[PDB]
Parts: sequence; structure tokens; C-alpha cells
Amino acid sequence: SSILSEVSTRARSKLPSGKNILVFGEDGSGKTTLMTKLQGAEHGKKGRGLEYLYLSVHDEDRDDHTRCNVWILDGDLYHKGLLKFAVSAESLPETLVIFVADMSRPWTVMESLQKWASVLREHIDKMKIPPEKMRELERKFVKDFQDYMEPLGDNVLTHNLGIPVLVVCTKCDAVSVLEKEHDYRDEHLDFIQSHLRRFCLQYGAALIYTSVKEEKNLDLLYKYIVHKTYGFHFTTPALVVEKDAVFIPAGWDNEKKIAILHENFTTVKPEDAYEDFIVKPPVRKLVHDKELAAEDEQVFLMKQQSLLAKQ
Amino acid sequence: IYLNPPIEECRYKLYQEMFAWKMVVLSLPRIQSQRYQVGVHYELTEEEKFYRNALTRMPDGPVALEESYSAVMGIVSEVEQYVKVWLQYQCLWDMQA
Repeated sequence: SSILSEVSTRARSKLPSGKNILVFGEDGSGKTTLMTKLQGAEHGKKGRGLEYLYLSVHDEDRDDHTRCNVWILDGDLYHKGLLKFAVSAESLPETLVIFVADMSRPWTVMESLQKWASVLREHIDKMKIPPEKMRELERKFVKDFQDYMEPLGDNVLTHNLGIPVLVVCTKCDAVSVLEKEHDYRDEHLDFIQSHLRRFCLQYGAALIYTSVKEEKNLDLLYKYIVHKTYGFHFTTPALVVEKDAVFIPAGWDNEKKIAILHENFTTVKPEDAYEDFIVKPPVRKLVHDKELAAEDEQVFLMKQQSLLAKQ
Repeated sequence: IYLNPPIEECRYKLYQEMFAWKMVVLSLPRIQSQRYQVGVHYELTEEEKFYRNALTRMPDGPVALEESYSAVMGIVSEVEQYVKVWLQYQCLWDMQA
């Protein structure tokens, strides 16, 4: 009618809301702890399937309160049909994704990366986005990547969804634990850093090292996510000086910035397969005792018949 | 017009309720032979000790979860629309006639 025009046109100052930041990942990776700690609580409760976290974001410069939708999702592939509930076309333009890389198990990081490589894009194509909007958001994300200031290439954003993509790696406190207990070489750390940088470059993703135990980069994570989902001011430079905690801004990564990382390690060429370079963690648990099946009456009786016949 | 609980609470509390309704039957410890079979000398893993594999054993498949979440966001969306209707009254203090 005529109301919904007159009253709607009377719009005042506000801050954009209804932003949908999504997190999936391998189960048991401390993801729940990560996003609850970012929310402020020490830890909520875990569970199965999709879970709701509302991220209360306050801009002290403007003195307003906004809540963003953190929907953590369980790592079970069986629970993959419910992702339709998580992401919709209306919410699509304001979607941002974060990886939960439990560095306590680096072995399972890269194949989980390709697990998302399957799952996220099968979800995005199965929802039938019109090509025009997909293309326009893709080029918008491309240009936003290109205007970094604190690029172009053959593989830069060679395949992506045109939405802000984040990746973080947790359990940073345990990298020393596996450094000593597994004799995990620092060259292995350099190789995995190069490989993650390559993946984030080909997808326009940004990685930050973090550890709730060390309370590391959590403020940086909050600053970056709010700056990305809303457009807030950002001033933290590219923290890449130390390998303990590395922050790669979206657009900071360059192919020569990965070649310089390649240069430091010379044990095995980075072109090798991911799982070949890293040592597989052997299975500890022993196989259950074999079945002590009893010979049934029929074959035992015929065997005894044969025995008596031989007599 | 302020929501003393944010609209996100309408879904968060309901998710807590459904998680409780899931744990009441899921948090059951798993029957095991470890009582005397000490040969598996290792702290019982949470996924097996607490019997957290029931969801994969749906007789009707995951459709139950899909139905549940569909109902949840349907209720949340309709109530959010109803509240948004109330927010349309905000003009009563900031207009120019």
C-alpha cells in the first residue's frame, strides 16, 4: 500500500546488519572454543550439526551495538544437507567463511582444505545463483583484493566464490609440542606455510595464526573480521616477521612472497605432494582380537567320518 | 524500539533447547567390554565413550534434522517479520509531516 512507502522512506542513520559469517571444519578441532572465546565466553557447549552463535559487535567510535551470525558447523559429511539452511541467496552477499586448522594435527589440514573445496562449491552451485550476480560479486571481490594497501597473476583467485574468505589455524601453542615430540622440522613448518599461502592466494583468503591457550591474535582476529564484514578502519600491518604468529592480509600475499619462503628451506622441493613431505601419524590402537569361531557340527562330523574311513 | 533480548536470542535459546533434547538421549555412555578388557590401555575417547554416533543412525535419514531446522528458521523468520512490523512504528518519533 502507501504506508510501506512513506514510512520506509523515513530512514535514519544505522549500521548494516544481517551478516552471515560461516564456519565449518573438522570436528574436534576446538572450533567451538575458538568462536566462543572470540565471542567473549570462555567456551559454550559443543554438539552435532549446525550451531548458532551471535557475535555482538560494538563500534566504540560510533557507540552502537550490532550482532553478527556465527554459525559453526559440524565436520560430519553425513550432516552436509543442512548447509542449505546456513546459506541463502539473500544472505549470500554478506557471507564470510573461516577455516579451523587444528595445527595439533597438520596431517589432516590440507585434505580438509580440499574437503571444503568440494563441499562449499557444490553447495554454492546447487543453489542456482544467477550468473550475473555471481559474476558481479566475483569481480567486486577481485577488485577489493586488488586494491590492498598497508594484484595480478596466473593463479591468483583462479577459482573462488567472490566472497570474503578467511582461514585461521588454531593450537599454535602445540606447534612446539610437536616440534619436540615429533622432531617436526622447521623446514616442514616453512613448507606448510608456503602451501597454505598458495591456497589462500588462489582463493583470495587471509590466514592468521592463533592459540586460545596463548590468547594469540584474538584481538587481531576480531579487528580483521569486523573490518571485513562491516568496513571498519584497519591499521594492523602484515604480521609475517615471525613464524610463531603470521598474519597475511587479503592482498598482501604475492607469488614472490611465497618464493622467498621457498628459498629458506631446501630439504625437499615444495612441488612434492603434501602428504609425502609431512610424516603420517601412525595409528596407536591395536586391532581387536580375531574371532575364535568354533567348528560347527556338520564339517566336524564329516571330517571325523573321513578320519574313521582312513582307519 | 529496543529488543531487550536480541532477535538472535529467539534462535539461540531454541537451539539450546533442541541441543538439550538431543543430549538427553545422546549423552548416554556407550556399552563397552572395557570393564575387564583392560588390554585397550588408553583413555576412552569422547566420541566412543559417550556414544556420539547416533545421529548417523537415523532410520529416516538426516531428514529429521532437515525438518527440525526448517521448522526452527520458519518460526524465527515469521516472528522476526512480526517484530519488524513493530519496528515500522519507529517513524512515530522521527517524521516530518
